Amino acid sequence: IGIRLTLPPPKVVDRWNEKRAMFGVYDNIGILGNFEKHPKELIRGPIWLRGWKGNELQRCIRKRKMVGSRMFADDLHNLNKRIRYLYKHFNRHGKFR
Amino acid sequence: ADRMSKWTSKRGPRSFRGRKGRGAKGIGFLTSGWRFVQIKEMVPEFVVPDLTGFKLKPYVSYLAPESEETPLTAAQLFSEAVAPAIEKDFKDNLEKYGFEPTQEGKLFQLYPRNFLR
Amino acid sequence: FKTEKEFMQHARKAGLVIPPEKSDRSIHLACTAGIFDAYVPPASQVSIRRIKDYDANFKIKDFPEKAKDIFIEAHLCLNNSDHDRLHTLVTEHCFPDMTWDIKYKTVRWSFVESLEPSHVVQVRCNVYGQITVRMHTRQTLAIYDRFGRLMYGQEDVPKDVLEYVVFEKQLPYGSWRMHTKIVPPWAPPKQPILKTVMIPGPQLKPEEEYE
Amino acid sequence: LRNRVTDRYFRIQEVLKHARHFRGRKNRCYRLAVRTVIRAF
Amino acid sequence: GNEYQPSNIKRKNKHGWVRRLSTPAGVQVILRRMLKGRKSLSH
Amino acid sequence: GLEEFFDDPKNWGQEKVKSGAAWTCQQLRNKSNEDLHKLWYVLLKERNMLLTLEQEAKRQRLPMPSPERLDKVVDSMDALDKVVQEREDALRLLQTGQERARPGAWRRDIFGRIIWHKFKQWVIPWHLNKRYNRKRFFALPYVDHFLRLEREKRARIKARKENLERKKAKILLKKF
Amino acid sequence: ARNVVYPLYRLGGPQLRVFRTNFFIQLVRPGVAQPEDTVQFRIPMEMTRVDLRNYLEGIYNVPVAAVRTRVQHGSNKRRDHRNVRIKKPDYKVAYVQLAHGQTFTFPDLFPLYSMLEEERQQRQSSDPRRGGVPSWFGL
Amino acid sequence: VKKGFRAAFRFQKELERQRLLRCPPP
Amino acid sequence: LPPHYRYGMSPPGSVADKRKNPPWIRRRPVVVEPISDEDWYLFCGDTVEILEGKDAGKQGKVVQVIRQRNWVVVGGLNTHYRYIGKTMDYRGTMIPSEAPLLHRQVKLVDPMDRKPTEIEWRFTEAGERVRVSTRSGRIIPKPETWIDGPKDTSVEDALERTYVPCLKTLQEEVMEAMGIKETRKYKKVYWY
RNA sequence: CCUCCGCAUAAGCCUGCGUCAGAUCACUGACAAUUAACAGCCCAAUAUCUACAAUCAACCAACAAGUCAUUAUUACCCUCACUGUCAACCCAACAGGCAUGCUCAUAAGGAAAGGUUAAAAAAAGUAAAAGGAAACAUCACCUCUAGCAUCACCAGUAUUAGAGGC
RNA sequence: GCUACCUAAGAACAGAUUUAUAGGUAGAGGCGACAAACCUA
RNA sequence: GCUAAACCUAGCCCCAAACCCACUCCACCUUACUACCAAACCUUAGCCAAACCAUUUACAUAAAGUAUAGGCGAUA
Ligand SMILES: [Mg+2]
Ligand SMILES: [Mg+2]
Ligand SMILES: [Mg+2]
Ligand SMILES: [Mg+2]
Ligand SMILES: [Mg+2]
Ligand SMILES: [Mg+2]
Ligand SMILES: [Mg+2]
Ligand SMILES: [Mg+2]
Ligand SMILES: [Mg+2]
Ligand SMILES: [Mg+2]
Repeated sequence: IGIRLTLPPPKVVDRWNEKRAMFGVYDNIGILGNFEKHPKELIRGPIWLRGWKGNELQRCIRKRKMVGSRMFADDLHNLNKRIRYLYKHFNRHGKFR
Repeated sequence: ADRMSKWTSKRGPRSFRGRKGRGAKGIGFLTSGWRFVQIKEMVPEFVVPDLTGFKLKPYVSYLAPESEETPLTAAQLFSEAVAPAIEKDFKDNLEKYGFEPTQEGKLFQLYPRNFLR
Repeated sequence: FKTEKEFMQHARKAGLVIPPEKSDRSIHLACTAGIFDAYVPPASQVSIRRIKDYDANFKIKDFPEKAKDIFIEAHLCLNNSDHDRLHTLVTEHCFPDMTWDIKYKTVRWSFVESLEPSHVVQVRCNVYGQITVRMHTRQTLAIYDRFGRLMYGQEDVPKDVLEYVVFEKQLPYGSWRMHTKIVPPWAPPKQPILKTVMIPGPQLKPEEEYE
Repeated sequence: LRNRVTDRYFRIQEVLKHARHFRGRKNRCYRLAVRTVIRAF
Repeated sequence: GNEYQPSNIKRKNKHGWVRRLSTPAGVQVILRRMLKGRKSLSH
Repeated sequence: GLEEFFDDPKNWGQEKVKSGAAWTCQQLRNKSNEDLHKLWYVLLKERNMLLTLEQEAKRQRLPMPSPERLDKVVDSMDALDKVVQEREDALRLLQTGQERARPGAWRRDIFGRIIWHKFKQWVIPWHLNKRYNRKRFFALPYVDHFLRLEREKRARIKARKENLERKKAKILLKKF
Repeated sequence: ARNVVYPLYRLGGPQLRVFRTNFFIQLVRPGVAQPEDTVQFRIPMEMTRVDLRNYLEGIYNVPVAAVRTRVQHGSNKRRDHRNVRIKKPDYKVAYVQLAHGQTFTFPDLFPLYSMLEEERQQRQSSDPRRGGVPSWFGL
Repeated sequence: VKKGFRAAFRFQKELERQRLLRCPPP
Repeated sequence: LPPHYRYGMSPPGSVADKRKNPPWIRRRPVVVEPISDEDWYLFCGDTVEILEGKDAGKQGKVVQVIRQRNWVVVGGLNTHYRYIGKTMDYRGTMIPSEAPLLHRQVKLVDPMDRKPTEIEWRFTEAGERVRVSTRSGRIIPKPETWIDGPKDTSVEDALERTYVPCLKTLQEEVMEAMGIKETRKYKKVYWY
């Protein structure tokens, strides 16, 4: 059917462990540190999208203009494909016109 | 309409069977009348020595001890072979030591190799 | 299949060569298929001397009753229907000899005070000695089964039971465990169940003839 | 998903248990159940 | 209908490796199968 | 003498052939070259005995009397071959020093990949070799997209294995 | 002489001898009835018929007279759990008919338990008059 | 194969009620 | 064997293993806890003690060690009692067959203190790697013949250093012995 | 009682009703097979002859105008290697085809009736009185273009080559 | 590689015949006794 | 009651970093998986959107989506 059969694995999760303990510690970095470095650098994440959060089409546009010459050919053709798709997607057919 | 098998003997027509063969080495030549002449020159020649009186049996007894795996290092073997000749000669032109300019005249040359297995 | 030889012959006919795998691990069994010497009931101090070399602390007369208590535990092993202390109590040669017919049935048997006291008779000897006690106690047994019908064994009145129950002690860290139970050819007949069971004749097929 | 539709047998048993006195194949399955039970209420 | 009346000589002709490698587009075909990673890289 | 094509008739039916261990390589390395030839021939005879016995065992559909003996003789013969190869390699290193025993090279083939081709001993010369000149060992620019694609597949397998290993490690540390 | 390139030979080269020929051999019992004066073998995939004569003359000095070659293709109707065509080991077989009236027959090769032996024969089987009652109890 | 920890508990409660209705205890 | 093929206490290639873990299965793997490569702290036959389970505290001996499942077979305890010879009508025979135990589930025994001792595979002047106890200053070593056959070569024969190093080939030395008088040499061809 | 088939080689497939055991109108695993004179696999240079069909080939009788030959000179010695050989076989519908050599029903090969009953409607066959139907190509011809050569036309020359009409 | 048309080089008995085998003509095409037909359901 | 259900965990996901792949012996461009005689570059095209169709049209942050250009009609 569509249910489980027994009670599932017991969710051993310590909500108070170290790798979550400092979650945002030293993360008011800018005005609480005499303006040396903004929070706009403290994020450890991909350089395609580290803090210019536009739309989906914008997301891909930034991915291209940042790292396109660093992809295998499948990713380049893929990013080009969806970029063409989205450029057609924005201004063609929708609810508000 | 089948392809995944190997290309061994049985594939198609007569001559299509005729050319290829399994893993032999050729022995002769094809001359007139579709007659093959195979020379004793190009044939395999397996001349083993006489086995009588060699005391080394095919298996080795387990009562013997073990040793260390001493690979035949080229510098080590070269030193062990050339040490006495060089020691006497320096106490006394590598042709006396047997250095080979070319192996063009030897039966068993090395580069290319003409020996077998 | 009939035995190992029949399986091997039908294996050769089936072509299934059982490949010999070389393994150092074996079975460290601690039971004996039989006993070293069975004392036939109606000079054996060499076995006692050989046993004292390993244990060095053994009183024969006090060895019986606790073993009888262990034998009583065997009755408890049926009365509690608890194979746990059974496997913790007796030999593996006795576990099939005490359970494979005993299972899938109800037994509420018990022992009571001896008609005749048990006497130690046997002594024996990869080392496992065997000591037997001849006991005539009171028994209260009943064969209840899947139907729940208590079928073989009187209801409440105990009966005199004499037999040469032989336990065995191997030589590691264990102690005496129940080996077997000697019954002489001069033993009295048993009381069977009240059910009548047919012994089928030699079943002739439609082709042959009946003698 | 980041969340799939997990409460089905509870939902269907909430559906069919107010019409379990019918006849025919509609004693069982959710589509027949909804149609007849809706009519009945 | 019995259209597929194949023959081994013509098979290794029209589907072999030498002919499939004679013009560089076929070399590209070989490479396309290779990055596709099949087994029957030719016929 | 065909009598050696079967094993010793005395040991037949004994369910096991009491044979020693294989000759140690360095221990075998102390024997003469003529002795090496003797050892190789004795190994050939025993190995033939092994092959005939095993095939007959299949023909009789029964177990093997000395199953480890065949592979042991094979292993000892392989060790003797290793010693022979070591001596021939010492000869090739001393006398000329070329690395791969056959003369050959690294080049590129019509599939565009980098490989090492082997030259073959053949009579006629490379300025007239009617077959070797047919060997199209040239690649024009039409191999680019496929070559980089091959790089892409290699990288995909690489990142796949790395992710699998490190995530398996993370689950492993979670188990402690 | 398998698994190696033999040396190139010209019109008048030296006799290309061997040192330790790797081409092992296996001669089995005949399967169908055969004449007496020939013994066959499952030679490996490489050597020639005259090579078989030479290898026999080296190993045992047999009087080789006739030599025979037949290429038994391995079968290809047997599948694995992935359901693929997996051809068997194909084999080329050979036969040397030996001379001087010798005729070699196939050798007729290949011509804890006691505890179970004290158990299986010592079953002490259930009596019909017992009727399923357990015999561990003696009463 | 719903990754979740509650609807299981709901179905377990229903099945336990079913077990109680299967044969009521003494 | 197969990728992530589950090994067991039976032989690593057994037919009974193929009736246990056949090649056609892709089963669920077990989580193997990785110990250090020089730190397989069990030796075949050594006395140890099970710190857990029924009959814990006794002394046993680990005989079988399949490092793949990373479990220890300490015979003497930790056994089930199962019938063997399950034939059509044969009564069978009950045997106490013993299963594995985990490396963290048992502790090695101190050879002098007679206690469950966790030891470190440390270094010594005589021995580069050896298990060394912390509760006591003792090193635990690993604990523990051939009649010559008709095809068995003796050690006396095996003591001959007959490989006198020459500058000639093995084929060359043999032909020097064999007397194969060489008339022609090879002709020089190219490398096409 | 059937056999306008059958037996072979050819092609083409790939061990596919051989043997010992399992149980899946009542296939699976292991073991064994096909030992060449037939057929392929070839042919040491440079030049030089090679009009006189075949049809039983002697006549007649032709047109569509012929499907097969060395020789000269130089150089050259050593012999039996390798690979196909099986089979109830191949392409398709879920009616059919298969090139070639022999036997024109035969020496080889094969079985349309699972068992019964004897309905109609249908299908096939037998029997029935009395009557006996109640356009494209093309030969021929015409027209038009083209005065000529080394990859077609053509190795040709306006009685030629190509294109339209009836 | 079926079929359409052609080449090479064979076969059967009476041509505008069929066919064993290789080879050639690729779609913006070829082929076409032109059926506005074919060239892999 | 049977068929059935259900179960984790294989490994995939994206990123971070980092430049990687190519010789057991062998054989492998002829009919690829057989030991052997006398030749390469020459502009991508096209729709779509113009509510049909034609010129036109893509295959770090900030100035700035302003200056340039549009059957001056769509936008880039
Ligand atoms: Mg042959
Ligand atoms: Mg011939
Ligand atoms: Mg045949
Ligand atoms: Mg007949
Ligand atoms: Mg029939
Ligand atoms: Mg009928
Ligand atoms: Mg009429
Ligand atoms: Mg009439
Ligand atoms: Mg064609
Ligand atoms: Mg428009």
